[PDB]
Amino acid sequence: DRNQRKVYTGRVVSDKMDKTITVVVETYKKHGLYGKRVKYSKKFKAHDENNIAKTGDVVRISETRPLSATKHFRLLEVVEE
Amino acid sequence: LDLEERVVTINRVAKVVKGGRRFRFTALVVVGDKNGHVGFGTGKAQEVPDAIRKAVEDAKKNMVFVPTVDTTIPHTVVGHFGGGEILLKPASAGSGVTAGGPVRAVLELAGVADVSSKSLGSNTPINMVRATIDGIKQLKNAEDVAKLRGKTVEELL
Amino acid sequence: PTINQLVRKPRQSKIKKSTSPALNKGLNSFKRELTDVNSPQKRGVCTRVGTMTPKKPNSALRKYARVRLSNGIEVTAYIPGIGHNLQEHSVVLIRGGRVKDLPGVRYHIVRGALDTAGVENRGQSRSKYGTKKPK
Amino acid sequence: VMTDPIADFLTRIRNANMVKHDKLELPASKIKKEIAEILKREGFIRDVEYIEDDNAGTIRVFLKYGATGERVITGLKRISKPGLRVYAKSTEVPKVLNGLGIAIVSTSQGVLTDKEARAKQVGGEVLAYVW
Amino acid sequence: ARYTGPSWKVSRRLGISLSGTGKELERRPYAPGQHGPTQRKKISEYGLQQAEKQKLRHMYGLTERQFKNTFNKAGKLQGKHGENFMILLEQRLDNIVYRLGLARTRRAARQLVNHGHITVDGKRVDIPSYQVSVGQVISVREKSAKNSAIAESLEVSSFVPEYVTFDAETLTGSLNRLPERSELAAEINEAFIVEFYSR
Amino acid sequence: AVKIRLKRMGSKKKPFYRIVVADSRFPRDGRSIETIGTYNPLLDPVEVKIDEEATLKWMHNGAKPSDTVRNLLSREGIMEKFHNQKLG
RNA sequence: CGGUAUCUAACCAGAAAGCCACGGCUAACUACGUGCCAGCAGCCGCGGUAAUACGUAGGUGGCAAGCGUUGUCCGGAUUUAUUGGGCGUAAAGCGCGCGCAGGCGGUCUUUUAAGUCUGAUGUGAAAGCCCCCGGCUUAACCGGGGAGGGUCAUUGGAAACUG
Ligand SMILES: [Mg+2]
Ligand SMILES: [Mg+2]
Ligand SMILES: [Mg+2]
Ligand SMILES: [Mg+2]
Ligand SMILES: [Mg+2]
Ligand SMILES: [Mg+2]
Ligand SMILES: [Mg+2]
Ligand SMILES: [Mg+2]
Ligand SMILES: [Mg+2]
Ligand SMILES: [Mg+2]
Ligand SMILES: [Mg+2]
Ligand SMILES: [Mg+2]
Ligand SMILES: [Mg+2]
Ligand SMILES: [Mg+2]
Ligand SMILES: [Mg+2]
Ligand SMILES: [Mg+2]
Ligand SMILES: [Mg+2]
Ligand SMILES: [Mg+2]
Ligand SMILES: [Mg+2]
Ligand SMILES: [Mg+2]
Ligand SMILES: [Mg+2]
Ligand SMILES: [Mg+2]
Ligand SMILES: [Mg+2]
Ligand SMILES: [Mg+2]
Ligand SMILES: [Mg+2]
Ligand SMILES: [Mg+2]
Repeated sequence: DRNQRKVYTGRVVSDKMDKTITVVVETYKKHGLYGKRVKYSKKFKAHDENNIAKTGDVVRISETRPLSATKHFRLLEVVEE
Repeated sequence: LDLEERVVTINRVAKVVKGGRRFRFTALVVVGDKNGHVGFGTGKAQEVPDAIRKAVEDAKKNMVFVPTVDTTIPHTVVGHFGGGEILLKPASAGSGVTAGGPVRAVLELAGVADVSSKSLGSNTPINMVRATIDGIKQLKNAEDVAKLRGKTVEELL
Repeated sequence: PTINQLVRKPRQSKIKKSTSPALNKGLNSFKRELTDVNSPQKRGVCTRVGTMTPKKPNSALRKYARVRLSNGIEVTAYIPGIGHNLQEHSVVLIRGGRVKDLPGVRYHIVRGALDTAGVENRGQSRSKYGTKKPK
Repeated sequence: VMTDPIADFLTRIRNANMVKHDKLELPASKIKKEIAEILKREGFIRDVEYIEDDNAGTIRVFLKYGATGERVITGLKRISKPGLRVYAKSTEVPKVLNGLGIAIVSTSQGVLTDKEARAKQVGGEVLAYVW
Repeated sequence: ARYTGPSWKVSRRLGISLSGTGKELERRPYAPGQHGPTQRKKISEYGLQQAEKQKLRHMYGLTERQFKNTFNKAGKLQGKHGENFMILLEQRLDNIVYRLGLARTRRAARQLVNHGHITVDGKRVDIPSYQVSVGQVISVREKSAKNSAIAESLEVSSFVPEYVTFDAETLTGSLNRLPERSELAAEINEAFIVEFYSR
Repeated sequence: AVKIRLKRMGSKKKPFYRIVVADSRFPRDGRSIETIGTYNPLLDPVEVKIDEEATLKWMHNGAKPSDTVRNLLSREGIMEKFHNQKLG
C-alpha cells in the first residue's frame, strides 16, 4: 500500500559520461488526421551507480527526484545486452 | 396510364451553313407516374412545342422501376454515367426531397417522398438525368437479396 | 498521394488576399508604424477632384476624387449620384466597393455623412446617396 | 501476392464475376480458408474445396449466379490495407447497405461477420466489405 | 393586428380563400395590381415553395421571425416535422378563440385576446401567442360576457371542430385533444415548407 | 478561514442562492470547494434543500456558517444534531 | 430601489410605418423624361430618339420598429480531396541508374500482450450546447435532475490480426 512511480524500458545510446547513461525509449503514436501509427523516440538521462551499462544494452529505468540539472531517472536493472 | 410530364430544359442549338446559321430547339422531358415508374426523353425540332411532343414520345419508351420501401429508397447509391455523378441517400420520414435541378424532377415524378442527394460531378442536365437513372438501376430490395442468397428476409437482417 | 507521403509532408491549403487593402490598416504616430486593424469605413481629405474615361465599350465622364486617408495611404474613390459638392481640402468618408470600368478606382465615397452632402431631388432608393424624406 | 494477399483474394473474385466465370483456384492460407467459409455460410458463393499440394496447398471456390445471371455477389472492397490499418470499437462496427451486405471483422474470437460481432459486444480490425 | 391592411388582396394573390368561405374570390378571382387580367406567368420552382410558405403564415397572421422560431422549436418533437409544425400552430390562443366561435376572423380573435377579454383557466391573459395545452378551460372574464360583437359571433358559428368542446350558457370552452392533419387544412403541402426552410 | 455561505445568482430583482463552501478570500461568485444546497427567499415558506450529512461532516472540520446560513441550519435541525454528536 | 411592479374605475380610433427591390441568378411591370449624355453595376452587362436594367410616377414583392451598404469569419469550394481529386493529348512521371535512413513485406507451429478489444475504479470544476420536469400572464430568461465530451491514470481479462 504505497503510491508508485513511472517506469520505462529502452536502449542505452551513450555512456561516455560519469555514472550516467542516456536511454532512448521508442513508441507508436497515431497521426492527428490520417490515423497512422508513426514511430517516435525520446531520449532520457539515468543515474548508473557503478557504470554497469554499456552502449547498445537494453535496460529498465524508473523515475525519482531530480538528482542533477537534467537527470531525474534511476537505473533499475539491465534487461539484456 | 396516368403520366405527368415535366420539361427539364429547353436549349437552342445551331449549325453553320454557307448562308448563315440554322437554329433548332431541343427539349428534355421527364415523364412518369407517382406509383414508381419514371423515364426521360429528348426531342429536337424547329419549334419548341413539337420538341416537347417528340420528347414525351421518346420518353414513353424508357420506363424503369424505383424500389421505394416505405416512401424511401432502400439504401444509398452512386450513379456515375458520363462525366456526372449523383449520390442518393435514404432520408427520415417527412423530410421532403432535396436535390438539384433535374434530379429533383426525376425523384419527384417517381413518387419517392423522402430522399437526400448531392451532385458530386458535372451539372449538365442530360448527364445528371442519366446518372440518376443509372443510380436507380443500381437499386435492389431486401426480398430480392434474400431470394438470391437463400436466407429468408428476417434472417438476412 | 500515399498516406505516408502525407505523413511526411502534409497538405498546405491556399491563402486568400484582401481586396480593400487600405481599409484594414491604421497609423500610430507615437512609434510611426502601420498597425493592422479592420475598419468598415475610413475618413480622409481629398487632394484633387476631376473626371475620367471608362474602358471600352462604355463611354461617359466618371467623377472621381483622389483622397489621402488618416493612415497616410492616398487612394482614388468614386462619387455616386447626380452632382456633388466636393472641392479641395474637403473631408470625406470612404468605404469599399469597386467600379468595374475605371481601372484604378477601388473605393467608393459614402454620401451625406461628412463635408459631402447628399444627392438633390431624390425620390426613391433614398437611403443610399443620403437624402432626407421630403414633405 | 507481394504485399497483401487478402486484397488479391477479393480482386480475384471480383475479376471472376465480371466475365461470368464458374470457379477459381488460388493459393491457400489459414485466413483465406476462413474468409471463404464465411462467404459460403453467409450465402454469397456456391461452394469451396481444398486441393492439397507440396508446398502450401490450393483452395478453389465455385461462384453462385441467379437463374439468369444476376451476380449474387456484386461488389467487394478492402478497408484495412497494409499502408493503413483501421480498427473499430464495439459500438462503431459499420453497417453495410443497411444490413444488406456484411462486413468481416477479426475480433478476439476469430473472424466474424458484422452481425455476430454485435452479439458478443466485441470489435477489431475490419478486413473487407462484401455486398 | 400586427399586419394591418386589406384582406381580400392577400387571398387573391395567394389563390385560396384563406380565412373565409370563398367571399374573397367570387368576383375578380385574379391577382391584384395593374396586371392580373392581362396575363398569367409560369411559376418557377422557387416561386412554388415561396407561395406554399406565404400560404400558411398569412393564414395564421404571424410575422416571419415568430414563424421560423416556431418552426425550429416544432422540429424537436418526435414524429414528422411538417405535421408537428402545423399542429402547434393550431395551439395558439388565437386559433382556439376563433375555433370556439368567439370571433368571426382570426384578426378579431387576436384583437379580443389582446384586450384581455379571455381568461385561460381563471387567469386573465393579454397575449395572442400563448400555446394552450390539453385540459385547460377558457372563459370570457365574466366582466364582458354580455357584449354585442361576441354575442353575434355565435350567430354565424362555423360549427366547432371535433377536437374542442364549447358551451354558450357558461360561455366556456376547452381543447379536447390534438389534431392530426386529417382534421385541419386541405390546400397546403407542408413538405414544401420543409424544403423551403431546409435549403 | 473556510466557511459555508450563500452565493447569489438568478436575475435582476429575482435572486436565488446556492449554499456553497469557500474560503473567505475567494470572490463571492468565484471558485468554491463544493455545493451544499439551495435557498430561495421569494416564497412564503422559503425553499431550502440541504445535503445534511455532507455538510454535517464538512462542518466538523472547522467551517463556520454565516448568520443567514446559521438560521437556515437551525430551522433544518442540523446544528442541534451536530451539537449532539459533538457531545455524543 | 420606491409609491417601482401590479391592480381597479372613466374618456377618445383618436397621438403611433417606414426601408429595400421589380432583365436573368431572384420572389415582383406599366407610363413619362433623357438620348453612349446623364447615369446604373455582385457576375453576365444596360444607355447611340419607342430603355420592364438610368431619373420620376402608379402598381407589385419581401421584411417590419426596423430596412439597406460596408468590413471580417464559415459554407456553397470534392477549389489541398483521411472521410472526398488527379498526372497519354487539359496544370501535373525527376533524362537514367547504384543505393544510407525511412516505409511495406511469402507459408505453418509455440510463446508474449507493445498496437488491438473489453470490465471496474478515480478523474474530465461551475456556467455553455443537448434531454426531461418547474417558475416568471407566454417567450427571451431563471431554477432542478441527467447525459455527452479523454489517442487520460491504476488494476483485471481475450489472443484472431500487426509487432
Ligand atoms: Mg438602383
Ligand atoms: Mg418571506
Ligand atoms: Mg402614485
Ligand atoms: Mg369609445
Ligand atoms: Mg421572377
Ligand atoms: Mg421611352
Ligand atoms: Mg435591376
Ligand atoms: Mg428604373
Ligand atoms: Mg408593401
Ligand atoms: Mg420584434
Ligand atoms: Mg444589418
Ligand atoms: Mg458583405
Ligand atoms: Mg474545403
Ligand atoms: Mg501513376
Ligand atoms: Mg500543350
Ligand atoms: Mg501538359
Ligand atoms: Mg520519374
Ligand atoms: Mg520517363
Ligand atoms: Mg506476415
Ligand atoms: Mg519490420
Ligand atoms: Mg461542466
Ligand atoms: Mg410554463
Ligand atoms: Mg439554466
Ligand atoms: Mg441546467
Ligand atoms: Mg497466435
Ligand atoms: Mg493470455
